[PDB]
Amino acid sequence: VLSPADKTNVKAAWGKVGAHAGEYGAEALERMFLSFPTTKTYFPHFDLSHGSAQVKGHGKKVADALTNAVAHVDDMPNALSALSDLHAHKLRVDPVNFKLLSHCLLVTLAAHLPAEFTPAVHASLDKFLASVSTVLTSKYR
Amino acid sequence: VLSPADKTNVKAAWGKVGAHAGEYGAEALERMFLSFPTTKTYFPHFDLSHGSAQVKGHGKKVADALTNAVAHVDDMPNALSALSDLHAHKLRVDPVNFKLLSHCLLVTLAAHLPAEFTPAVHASLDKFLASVSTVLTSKYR
Amino acid sequence: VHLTPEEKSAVTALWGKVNVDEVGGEALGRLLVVYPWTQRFFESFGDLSTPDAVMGNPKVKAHGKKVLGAFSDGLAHLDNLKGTFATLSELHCDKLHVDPENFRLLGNVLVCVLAHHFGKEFTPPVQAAYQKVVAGVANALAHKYH
Amino acid sequence: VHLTPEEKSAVTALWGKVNVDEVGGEALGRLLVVYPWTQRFFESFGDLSTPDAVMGNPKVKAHGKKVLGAFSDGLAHLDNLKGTFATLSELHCDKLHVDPENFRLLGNVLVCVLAHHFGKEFTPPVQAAYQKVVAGVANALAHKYH
Ligand code: HNI
Ligand code: HNI
Ligand code: HNI
Ligand code: HNI
Repeated sequence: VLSPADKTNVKAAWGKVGAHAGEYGAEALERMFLSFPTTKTYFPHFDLSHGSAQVKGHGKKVADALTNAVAHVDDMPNALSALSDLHAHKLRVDPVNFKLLSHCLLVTLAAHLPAEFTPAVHASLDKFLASVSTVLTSKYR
Repeated sequence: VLSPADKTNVKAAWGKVGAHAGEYGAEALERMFLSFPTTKTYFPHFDLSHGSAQVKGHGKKVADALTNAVAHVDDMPNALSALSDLHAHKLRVDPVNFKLLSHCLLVTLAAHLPAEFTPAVHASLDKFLASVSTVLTSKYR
Repeated sequence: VHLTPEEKSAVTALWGKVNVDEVGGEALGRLLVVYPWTQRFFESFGDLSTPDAVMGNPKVKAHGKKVLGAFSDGLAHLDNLKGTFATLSELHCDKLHVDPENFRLLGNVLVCVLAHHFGKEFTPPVQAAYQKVVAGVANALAHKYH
Repeated sequence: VHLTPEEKSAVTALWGKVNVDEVGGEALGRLLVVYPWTQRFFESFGDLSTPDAVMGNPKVKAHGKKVLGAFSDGLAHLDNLKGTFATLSELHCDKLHVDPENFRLLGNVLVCVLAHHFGKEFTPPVQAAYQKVVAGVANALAHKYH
């Protein structure tokens, strides 16, 4: 469960991220594709070339979904309902990959937030991303 | 989430286990220790070899907890509240191991329930054991 | 990752009693029922809407034969699973785009199917040997991903 | 894993700039903070009541330094990680009873710490090389478990 302290940590951290969110989303995807090449099996239809505009576009979509999740951290299952439907019924990414992307988002945030990425915020961010992942896989079966 | 059919399936299958619950719990634990030796790291004080009184005793406890969960299948977070406290604050078994025991419980049930372990019931039991596992790790952080 | 000579003998002994075509269809079917997101690779196979629709699906059954046929052939090469499955690894990555996690899921379902079929004969030590095998096969199939 | 010559070079180059003492203390500390159930192995380390107490704990810092020191030595055996960590593998299994999943958790925390310290210098390709390393080390430490 996201504690009141978690929610404040997440809101503050993502607030600092601001309009860099889309960029950081794309960076996290690139880190994921390089570090965990099996995740590319979900994007055979993508252009995965360096600096791919298609990957950048997708990074913005992922980031915008996270921004919305932060804004509705008290009620994420409802806020992410349509997206959860799409993941369960169409995308059907195996649940193990959400941990890989979450890790790469954490690494991205760490690399861009030298001051804000405290151990406590690190912990809260990890819980938040795990919670989002849980919602997105909640309707799988 | 467990569907109406899931709950019907779980109640029927676990009911058919009946008086064998403790026996099957111990067998599942043995299967886990043999198949996944890393799980033995949590029982350094146990005799873990076949015919172990400690494993038989622990199997009974695990099975009885599952029986309680089945009886309170729509309120497992509260029915298992004390147990999830113990896991989060004392036992602190890494979450990955719950999938290993769950798998071995399925194998045990499959080996003992030829008629009952249909594909649909297999699916429901897997969901049920994953739900119990989620409850038991829900207070970890 | 490797099995004792006692375990190798146990694997071979049990497998001699296995109808590979049948168990293949059963294992692939149960994969798609128990973990239904795995249906994402089989849109062309038709009706997958119910457990019976999956298990009795002729294309599921046919593919199960093929998959477990390759699995069966690999049991003759337990000392070199990575070599044995190298070209199938490359194919599942480059052409089929199958997340290797699916190989792990299938392995676990296969173990459940073996337990269901053999009952008490599928002893805890026999299971342990087969867990070594399915982990080895899944790791081998994952090995050439890039 | 198998590292390419290009990645072996990148790993060794970044590590030449690492303060193993600080990074070790930071890595072990954040493990205990982010995944607090891992505190189960360190009751004898005293005060682990709060994040600051964990991070500032002398025994946590000292142990982190020792652990990362062995990690550092392992980087001289990148093509034989299993060989060099064989002794410590057996130790963590039989004497310390540490679930190897913890090695993977520490590896990911270590990557986060490196990213936090090096910033943009911790590029996606550099991260990918270090993911191979921490996976290789975790697997090597797990390899002799029984
Ligand atoms: C490794 C695979 C993978 C993971 C872990 C993942 C995890 C996540 C997470 C986790 C925090 C979020 C917030 C998220 C958000 C999104 N994903 Ni993800 N997605 C993944 C692979 C995809 C794919 C593939 C698509 C379809 C993209 C396309 O354009 O075809 C996708 C599509 C989307 C969309 C677009 C929906 C739409 O167009 O209506 C959003 C938003 N996502 N994905
Ligand atoms: C791999 C490790 C592991 C797993 C996966 C696991 C998963 C589960 C599951 C999953 C379905 C259930 C229902 C369950 C139930 C129980 N466990 Ni588990 N436990 C595990 C390791 C333990 C250990 C260790 C103990 C302490 C036993 C002892 O006697 O010291 C324990 C104790 C218990 C007890 C006894 C509580 C008490 O004494 O008050 C119950 C009940 N459990 N455990
Ligand atoms: C859930 C997805 C999935 C899993 C778990 C899986 C697991 C396995 C395993 C594991 C033991 C083995 C040995 C195996 C072997 C094979 N698979 Ni897999 N495959 C999977 C998805 C496929 C798909 C998809 C195809 C192509 C099917 C088609 O439409 O022709 C395939 C095709 C094959 C073929 C035929 C190759 C060709 O067409 O040239 C073989 C042989 N395989 N598959
Ligand atoms: C979460 C727990 C945990 C993790 C992740 C971990 C990960 C690692 C890694 C990962 C790269 C390495 C290289 C490593 C190396 C070592 N560990 Ni770890 N160990 C862990 C739990 C321990 C414990 C517990 C001890 C003994 C404590 C003590 O008394 O010093 C230990 C002791 C050691 C020692 C000292 C051996 C001796 O005294 O002879 C070394 C060296 N290790 N540990």
